[PDB]
Amino acid sequence: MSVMSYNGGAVMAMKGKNCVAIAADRRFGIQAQMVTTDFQKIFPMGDRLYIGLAGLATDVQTVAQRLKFRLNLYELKEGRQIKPYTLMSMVANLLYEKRFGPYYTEPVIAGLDPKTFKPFICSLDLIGCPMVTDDFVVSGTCSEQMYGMCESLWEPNMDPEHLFETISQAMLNAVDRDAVSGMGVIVHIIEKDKITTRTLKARMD
Amino acid sequence: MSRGSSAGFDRHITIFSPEGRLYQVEYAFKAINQGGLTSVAVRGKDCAVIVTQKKVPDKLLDSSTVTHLFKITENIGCVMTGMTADSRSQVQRARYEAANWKYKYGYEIPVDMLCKRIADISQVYTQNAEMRPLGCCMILIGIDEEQGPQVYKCDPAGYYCGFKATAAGVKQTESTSFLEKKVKKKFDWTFEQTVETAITCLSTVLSIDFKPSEIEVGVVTVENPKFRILTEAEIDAHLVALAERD
Amino acid sequence: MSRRYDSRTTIFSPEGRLYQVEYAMEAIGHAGTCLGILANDGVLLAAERRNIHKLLDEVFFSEKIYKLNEDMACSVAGITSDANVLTNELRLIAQRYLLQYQEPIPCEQLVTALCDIKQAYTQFGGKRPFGVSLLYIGWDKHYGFQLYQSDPSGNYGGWKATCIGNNSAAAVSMLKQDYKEGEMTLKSALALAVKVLNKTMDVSKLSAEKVEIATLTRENGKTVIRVLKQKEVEQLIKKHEEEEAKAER
Amino acid sequence: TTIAGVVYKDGIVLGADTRATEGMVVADKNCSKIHFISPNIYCCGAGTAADTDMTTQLISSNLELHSLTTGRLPRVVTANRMLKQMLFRYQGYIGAALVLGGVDVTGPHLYSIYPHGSTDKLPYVTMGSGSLAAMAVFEDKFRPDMEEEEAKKLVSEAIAAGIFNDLGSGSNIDLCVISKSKLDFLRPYSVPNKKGTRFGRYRCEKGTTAVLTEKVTPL
Amino acid sequence: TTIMAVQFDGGVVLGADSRTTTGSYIANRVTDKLTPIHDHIFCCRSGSAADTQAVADAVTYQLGFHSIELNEPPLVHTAASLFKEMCYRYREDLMAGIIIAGWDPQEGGQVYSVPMGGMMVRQSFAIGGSGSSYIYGYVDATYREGMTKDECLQFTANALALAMERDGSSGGVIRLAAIQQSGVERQVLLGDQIPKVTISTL
Amino acid sequence: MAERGYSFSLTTFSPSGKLVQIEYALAAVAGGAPSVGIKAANGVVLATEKKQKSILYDERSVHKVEPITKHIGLVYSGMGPDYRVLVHRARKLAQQYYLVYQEPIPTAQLVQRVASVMQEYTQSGGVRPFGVSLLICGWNEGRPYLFQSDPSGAYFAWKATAMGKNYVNGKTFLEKRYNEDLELEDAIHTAILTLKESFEGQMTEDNIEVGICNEAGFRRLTPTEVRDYLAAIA
Amino acid sequence: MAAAAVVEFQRAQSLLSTDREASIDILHSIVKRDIQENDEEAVQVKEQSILELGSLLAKTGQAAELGGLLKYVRPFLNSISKAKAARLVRSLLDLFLDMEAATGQEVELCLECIEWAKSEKRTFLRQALEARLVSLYFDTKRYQEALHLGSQLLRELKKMDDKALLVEVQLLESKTYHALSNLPKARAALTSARTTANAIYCPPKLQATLD
Amino acid sequence: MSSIGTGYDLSASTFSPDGRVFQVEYAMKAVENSSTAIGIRCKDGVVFGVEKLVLSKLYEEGSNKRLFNVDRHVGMAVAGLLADARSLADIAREEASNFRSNFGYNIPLKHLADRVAMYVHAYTLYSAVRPFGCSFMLGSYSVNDGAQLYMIDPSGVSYGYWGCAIGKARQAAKTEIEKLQMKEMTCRDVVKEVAKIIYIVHDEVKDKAFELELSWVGELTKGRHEIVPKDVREEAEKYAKESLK
Repeated sequence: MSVMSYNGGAVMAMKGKNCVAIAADRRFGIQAQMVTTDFQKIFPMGDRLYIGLAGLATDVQTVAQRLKFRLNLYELKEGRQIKPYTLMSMVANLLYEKRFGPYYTEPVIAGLDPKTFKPFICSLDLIGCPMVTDDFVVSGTCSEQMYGMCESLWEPNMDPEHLFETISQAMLNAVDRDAVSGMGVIVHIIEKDKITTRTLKARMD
Repeated sequence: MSRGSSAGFDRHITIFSPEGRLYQVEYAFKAINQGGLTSVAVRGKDCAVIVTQKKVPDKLLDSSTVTHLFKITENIGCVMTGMTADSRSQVQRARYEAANWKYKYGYEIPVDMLCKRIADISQVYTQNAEMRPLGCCMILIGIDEEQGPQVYKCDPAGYYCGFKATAAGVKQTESTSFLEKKVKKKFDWTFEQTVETAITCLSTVLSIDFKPSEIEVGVVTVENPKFRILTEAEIDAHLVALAERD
Repeated sequence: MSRRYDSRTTIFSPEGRLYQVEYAMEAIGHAGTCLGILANDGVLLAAERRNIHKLLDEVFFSEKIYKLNEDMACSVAGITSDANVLTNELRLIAQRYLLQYQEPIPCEQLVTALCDIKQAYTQFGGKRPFGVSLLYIGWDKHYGFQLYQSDPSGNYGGWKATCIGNNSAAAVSMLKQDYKEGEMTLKSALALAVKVLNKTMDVSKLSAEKVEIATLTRENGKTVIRVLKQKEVEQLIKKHEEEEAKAER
Repeated sequence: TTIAGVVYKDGIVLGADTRATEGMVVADKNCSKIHFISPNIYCCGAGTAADTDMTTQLISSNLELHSLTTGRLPRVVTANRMLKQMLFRYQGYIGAALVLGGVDVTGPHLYSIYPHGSTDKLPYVTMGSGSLAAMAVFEDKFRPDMEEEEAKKLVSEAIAAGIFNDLGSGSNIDLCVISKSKLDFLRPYSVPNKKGTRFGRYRCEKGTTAVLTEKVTPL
Repeated sequence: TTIMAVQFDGGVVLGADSRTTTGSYIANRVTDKLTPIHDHIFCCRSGSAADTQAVADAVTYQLGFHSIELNEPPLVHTAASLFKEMCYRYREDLMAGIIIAGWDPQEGGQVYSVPMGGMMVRQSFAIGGSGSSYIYGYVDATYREGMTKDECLQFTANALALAMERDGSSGGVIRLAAIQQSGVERQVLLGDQIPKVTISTL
Repeated sequence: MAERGYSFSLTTFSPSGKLVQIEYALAAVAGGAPSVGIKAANGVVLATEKKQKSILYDERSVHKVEPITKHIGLVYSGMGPDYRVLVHRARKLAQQYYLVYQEPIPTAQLVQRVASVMQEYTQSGGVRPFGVSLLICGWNEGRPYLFQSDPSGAYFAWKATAMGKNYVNGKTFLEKRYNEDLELEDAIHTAILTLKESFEGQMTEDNIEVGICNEAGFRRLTPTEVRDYLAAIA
Repeated sequence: MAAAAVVEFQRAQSLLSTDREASIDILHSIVKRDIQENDEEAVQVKEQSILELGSLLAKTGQAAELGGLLKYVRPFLNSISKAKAARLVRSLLDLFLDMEAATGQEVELCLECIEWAKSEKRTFLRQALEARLVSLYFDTKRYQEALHLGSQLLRELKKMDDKALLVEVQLLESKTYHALSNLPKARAALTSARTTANAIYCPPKLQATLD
Repeated sequence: MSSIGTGYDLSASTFSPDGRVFQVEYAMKAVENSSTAIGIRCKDGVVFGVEKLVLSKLYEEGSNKRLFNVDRHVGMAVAGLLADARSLADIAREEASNFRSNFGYNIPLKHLADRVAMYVHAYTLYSAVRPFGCSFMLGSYSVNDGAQLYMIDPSGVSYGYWGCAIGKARQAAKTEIEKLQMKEMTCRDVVKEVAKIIYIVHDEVKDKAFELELSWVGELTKGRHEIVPKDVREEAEKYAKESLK
């Protein structure tokens, strides 16, 4: 899921965890180079309608390869009446980037999602075309990876409800936009229940 | 009628037929008998031995050159039984398959794996209408790298399975019957005994008893992985041994 | 090959329609009824599932109805082996068009692309056509709501209410009278759909396993494709029997 | 960068690794699997560049899957050694991967090192990455060419933790992957330290100084 | 990178091989065994850089692997030596180390061939190539006297390998020996710490 | 290859509404040895009887139950030659899916992919339509799967189905004894009953093979275990 | 399982040579390890584990103890969830019938097996147990009791007319019903027997007894 | 055979009830109709002899080539129809040509005979191409086996021969070879003798004249394969005519 460059006018993903919900927060940023004109266009996409995968950088191949991957995820989702596992999709994405051989164009995938029908928490980032990345901790990713990583450690509420994570996250996104050109350009925060997706769109330039 | 009736184009090329197999495929089994070779295969526990009739139809042949025993790899040896036209051709195909593993793997191919790659090959011929199935079968001996001496045979239609004892020939059903009683009564298997069972069974059904230059014995021993030809002096040795058994 | 095994599998007839294609229609007839009916706010497919026996794990959503895309669906009537090759490709083309274009796939577009592959087999190659006639249900932002049929040759015609399977001729005739080109809401449309399965299927008591109705409706500003539940299908059947008794005496 | 080691003991691998993949001392990944389970008797350790290392192992892994299933007899170490050498050299390689290839064939245990070029070689204990030297100094002396297996698990946990703590090529936690010859044993705690973040009192934004902005259903 | 010497005898042949492979500074591989096989009677040693050599060995080994089965008897040495050369003329910008081809053919049972990084295939009474052998490159020719005998040759291949290891920093000090005959290949590992290493300058 | 080749289809429809060769193929699967496959809903068991009739088969390898990969297994019906390609094919597919997903091929997905290749073989010339029926088992994603793949290409997902010798009787027993969502013990017991329905392939332990898929993967069962299940049926 | 090669083999020898008393302790232990059926490494051990339990009786003939040990076997039979279950129970039941440790004890053990077999599972398992239970009831001369249990077999099983165990249960019933001196019943039971007997899946022995 | 009106003898991807294709057998008659090629294995080399029929008196040697030089140590002597002989020649030349160039040593024959026979046979299998209605021999001098001679039939069967004849009087020629010891005899004497068998075969009341092509690969040429030198060629023919009478 290789995208041309990184210049997409914003590149940032943060994922942060609870035991009652898990959240993936994203720039909703679009429009390559410094000049934007828009602040809307899909980037995080529901693929089982309750798991997300985020593909990050320039708009065209980000949307294009996601959709072409969606079709292979779908095949597997379609046939059986139960939908695919997160761990098997996690290597699937790793391989998809790898197919684009040596001296490849850099994407940065972030997968956030609770596992389907074996219930445990999952957060992962891919980048380059790299070794397997299953973690159960926290993951922040992009080219300003260090800046995201800080925030992904920052939100975990192990015992508060879903709501407190959102309000904490709104401040977390904002402070990050003042620190880098990767956050911002409108922010979409996704709190993911297992049975559906809740999309909230945050106020913030 | 049957074995020569149109129902599609299945008495011509491979497609199923009223007989619940394939006519074209069945001629390929019938084809084995024509060649005139009969083989007995015994699996020992120190070697795996195949004895087959070696077709000698001139007196202007050199012994070394004229054989049906072929070296596929330095681990696997075989005998070809059936039509000789088909025999040379299958062996050359196998050889490319053995070699293909040989570079990648970095070691000698298992007897089971050699038989699996060739068996599948004989299936392409069988699946295709572009070519007719092989009139011959290749019966493999070799030291498997942990299971032990192993005898596998792939069909002329290409399916393979493992055997204690096998037979293919002019008389496929009868040799196999003679062979189960030899296994049942268990003399045990050393180098000499297992070779001895194998030759006698080939002699008793057809009711010949051979010269050493009209049977061929080929072994893969655990003396070395390399396949050898025993040659007439050692083949004669085994013939004399058959007397005053069991 | 051989020229004595050739009397030309692929050839043109002077009557203009290939021998193998007419022969394939009889095979379509044999498989169970698959219909599509239009609503003025959706489109739905109603089909009888190939399975009718007790034994069925129910790994597919329905063997006949394939959920291809988030705005397209198709059902098959005919040869199931033949169905698997067309439905898998179909799944890929319909999906690429909604996904990328952000513009919901037209049935008319879809059929022309698939029919090219079907057709190649009938004109040349020494081959033979597909055993299925497929009914596409979808919504596109162009014409609006649509229904399409494709045939073994790669011939299409766009209806708005059509039935294929056994007692096709009778069915379309019934359909002409009650439905023209748009008058039935989503609920009446669904009632009409159960009615056609009823006459044509032998069992007139039906079941949720026996038939499957999947609906496609755009609700709350996104186009929703859903397989209805066994409860929902059963509620529609229970509502339909009361009304069946009253309608025909 | 990375930290990978193997030791030669009674069964094929005792593997030690950090989870983290770092570019110098900055984390790209907090946890990953650097010593991999793809099969359960073929294990592979990784070092250097992440991308180069993953593809070289995966290609061998696919070829191993075929032998394993047909024979119903073990995977072949040699086949794996030869396959990464020819296949990655052909490609000419994006950077370097020090890879530790390992399977028990039919005979004894064989451990191999695919260097930074692309080669098929035979030692018996490998360490891979920029930390190959660092991982080695403990391994070479405590292991004296076969030792008690259980003693090896204590020793190795001790070595692995030493690589993590003294050498900045390893964040988060340390992972050990043990196979006797078809075992899959994973404990990711070969170092004592807190796994993620700690919030005894919960403030990460002052009590509703910001409020929830919109809720939508994307159907 | 490695230390390889292979000396041809009027008897048959003797090999001598490294114990370490070294990269840029750190030693990549701490226990060395080199027998890439093209056939069961003929072997090659991958000298100099491991990678460059190994890929040549590997393409050559696939054709010779095919060939030995095909002929029925195993291949001759000279067949393998032309094939090692065939790759190396093309990929001479990507390989320039040394390939050491030694064993038994079927046309005499007495052949040692050198395919070099500048290319040529010739037979020589002794050759040393690789890392530490280059140091002693003129020298290995110098140390023997032509057509020496099997016992004397055995002490010389051991003694010259020690003297080369001492000389370059690409070898260690353990002499791994291989005696090649009609029999097969038999290999012996003669320890080091106990025997005397060649004199060292003040 | 070194020839012109074929490309004409060997099947032409009928004004019946049938394809002629697949109906001849269906007769060959029935002529096989009994193979049953049941998804219990607590694991999948595939059991077969193999006509060796001499027990001079030193198979510790290939059988009529052969694992495709570590949580897929395959059992066939009919003739052996057609099996040989399908078993190799399946292993290749298992490998293709292993590279990207690295969880070996799922059952719903496998069938579609085999089905497409089987359909070509009918549709094209220089190849012919099989006359083997495969029963595919798998446990992946915390659900057992049982599918049956017909010699045409068609795939149906079953709870319990039969093939091989006297399948008509088998499917009818299967409905009566087995009902949907019964236990792993029932699935195994009826499975062995169908083989016993009519045997006649030498009654020794190495003449029946079962391979079971469950939560921990797929392994084929030792012939001695298989015999114990049989022993109960009179 | 964790040791039906170690512990079980020793127990078998102790049962032949000396008395079951020593063996009571061992019997508990082995059955408890066996409870885990296994489906991925069950292997050779499981096939032996189940076989030895069946073979256990009549290595010292009738005892009070022979009756007693058996109760431990009852939790194992149920738990395993395999086809091989049918075989063990039937065996273990037939042997206690032969070597009576008391009629009372033998009736309790078959009654409990049956109650459990009726709940879910299969028609095949229930039938082996009932032949043991009606026969116990016939000999004791409680003809009335046999009639009750017997009736359960007639109503449900009819559907199947291919069942080999079922001929044996019903002929023991016809005979009991003759003794009871209710003649309609005697014919009724025979009717059920013959319908199922006609099937070609039933041995020459079973076909013979019908007659 | 059969003369069925659809297939079996009209195709060759179809086997008879017994398992044989009639099409290869019809082709097998073709070697019998024209002149013989004899070839005997020595141990210092191989000596080949093909009688080329003077059909027209306005031909010169090199016309209707029955003798090919496969490499510079491999020969091919054919008998039967010359068009199928040419194809077989072309494949053989390329197979021999790659082996000397690449390996650097002389080709062991037994593999080569098997490969070429594989080629013949692969075409038999197919119904889209024909069985080859030529019988041909390959002969070589090697440093791994010494001299080898193999004869491959129109069926694709390979056997090694001490001494072969394929042609219009196999029975008369083979027998003459049996009587003589040429099996391990020196190539020089053999030249005369191979020609003398050709003289018996030939009739002056079924043929007018023939032009002898023999080929050396033996001790005169030092193992190099050349078509017979004009002086030697003549000497050997001269003996053939003189000795009968």
